[PDB]
Amino acid sequence: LEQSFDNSSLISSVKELLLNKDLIHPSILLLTSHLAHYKIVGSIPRCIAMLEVFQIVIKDYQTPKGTTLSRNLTSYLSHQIDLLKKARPLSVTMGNAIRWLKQEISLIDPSTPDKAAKKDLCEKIGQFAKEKIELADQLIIDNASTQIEESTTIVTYGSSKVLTELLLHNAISLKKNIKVIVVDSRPLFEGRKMAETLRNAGVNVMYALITSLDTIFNMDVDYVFLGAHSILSNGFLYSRAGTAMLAMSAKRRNIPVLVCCESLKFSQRVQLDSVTFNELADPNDLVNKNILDGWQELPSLNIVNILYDLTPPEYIKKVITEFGALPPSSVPVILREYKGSA
Amino acid sequence: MSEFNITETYLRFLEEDTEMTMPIAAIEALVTLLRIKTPETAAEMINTIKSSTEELIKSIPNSVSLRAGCDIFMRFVLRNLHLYGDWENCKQHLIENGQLFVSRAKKSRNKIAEIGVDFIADDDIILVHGYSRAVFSLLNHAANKFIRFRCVVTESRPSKQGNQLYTLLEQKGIPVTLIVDSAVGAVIDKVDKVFVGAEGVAESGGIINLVGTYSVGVLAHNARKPFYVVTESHKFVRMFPLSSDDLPMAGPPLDFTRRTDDLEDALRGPTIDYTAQEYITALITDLGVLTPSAVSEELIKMWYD
Repeated sequence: LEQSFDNSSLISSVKELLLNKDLIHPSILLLTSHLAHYKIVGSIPRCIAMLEVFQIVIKDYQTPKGTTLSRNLTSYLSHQIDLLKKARPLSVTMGNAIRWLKQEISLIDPSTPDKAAKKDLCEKIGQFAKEKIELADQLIIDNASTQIEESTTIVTYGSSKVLTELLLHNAISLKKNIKVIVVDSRPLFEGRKMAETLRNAGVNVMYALITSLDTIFNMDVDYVFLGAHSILSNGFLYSRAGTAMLAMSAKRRNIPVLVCCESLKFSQRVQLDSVTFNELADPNDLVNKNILDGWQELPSLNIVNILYDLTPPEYIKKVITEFGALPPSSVPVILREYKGSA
Repeated sequence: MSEFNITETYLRFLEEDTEMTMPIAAIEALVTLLRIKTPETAAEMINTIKSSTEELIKSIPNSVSLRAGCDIFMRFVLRNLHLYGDWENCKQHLIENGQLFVSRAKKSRNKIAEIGVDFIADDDIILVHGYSRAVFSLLNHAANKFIRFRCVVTESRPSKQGNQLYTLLEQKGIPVTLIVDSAVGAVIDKVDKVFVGAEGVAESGGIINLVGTYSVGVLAHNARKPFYVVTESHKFVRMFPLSSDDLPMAGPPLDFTRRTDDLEDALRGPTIDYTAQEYITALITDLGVLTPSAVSEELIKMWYD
């Protein structure tokens, strides 16, 4: 109660909406129970999953009697959004996809016989997942592969989103020597998902933990890469928690820090303090007769966890996006010149 | 009958060996002063040695190692003047103590190595600055220990000393390069440990040796690489500056005069800088490894009264 941060209402832990007011798609109930119960995702996996379940929910139209397709679908899809809003708070890859999707719903005209609706929404959202995600990531690979010399190391963090393919490309498709160090954190052990895939493909993975973060950097080490959840308007990064400690340790021990991001993921909003806009994530996960049971019913005890916190832009040497490399203080110029306009 | 002042005793044996340095040469000259000139009275002995120390400082002022030797000699004759032998034995007792420095301080340099070899660990790229021969006395025993390392030697403009190390431990058989002195900031991100050698230690821990050890120190701090300094125990001096500017050479470090026709223009700024106690992190003497607040206490206790 001294800082009162545990009563931050940016997430609501209410569950079990039983209301049959709308036709909630059973696939989207599978998607929400797949997100919120056992988190299998990063950010662009959530974006591709949300996008290819909205694919199915527009393919299964079921239009009402007197309402045109241009006058129902945004409210229907917003009530589809509300279940994910209950499940897990949204990324910017959520938001900059759904507002684009609503803008593309808006420019349809009341003459579609609900047969070309597929041909201008399914194909167009496939062009979105092609353009603003996948070939953009292909440009990320082809832009960041020239900035890695042979026989070096890489320290990623957590589950990567795009640069798993970068490490696989520079490991196998370009055959230059590389020694990836993957480090992750309690409780979402999502660096192991990178470690299984990278070592299954046959690259020198050396897993670690973030508590032992000192002894990684005392080896021969350079080129810390970082997956991003969003990049703010100032230059502050925003990603899975525990990123910023190895960011400040990496800048402290004068070895460079990079962020592989794409122009879909830049955000309009602004913050500079870490615990301001943030997600509380289910404090029963930090236990696994257990070690302790019942932080409740014991007065004066609490268990907190944080998913998201900010590296200051002094630490990131280079944000790379599909247009090119850039200093992190110069992200509003791609907020204004390229995001949305491309 | 010599007079021990300038070159009738002192500068002769500097040509005997180019391994002995300036302060222990000063110690040897000052002990051989009263080893012979001892006119059976405690009064004029101290007047003679104080006059000799001040004229020897008057000979070469800009070589502050000389001041360190000529003042620890005064500490030697003060503590050996203590124990109060009524001067009856001390005419023999002090002179039979006497040559214990040239039997002691001459063999201090391998005693440096016997405690400083266990700093340079396996595969450490090392940065040294200037011909500080105690650093090479450590590095010689390090390479004789058969431990694996690499060395990088800076320039020593304008005092030429950086060219000597590359013709010193190359022939010992160590992989070594010679960086230029301005290129420190582009390489000190890669250098594991950096050694220097002092020509003096102030009352807080300071490096009063050469042109730019403050520059390599502040590069070491903003690379967060450990900044060690190898010295020995005849290098303590009372001179405790407060700026980055010491006693002058002949004028200020910022000249603005006019070159007349073709006179020399390189040595126009300073030549002996100063390092604060923050930038050094451990110094090596005969007294063990020594944190700079410990060298401050060690130079604060034997100089008060």
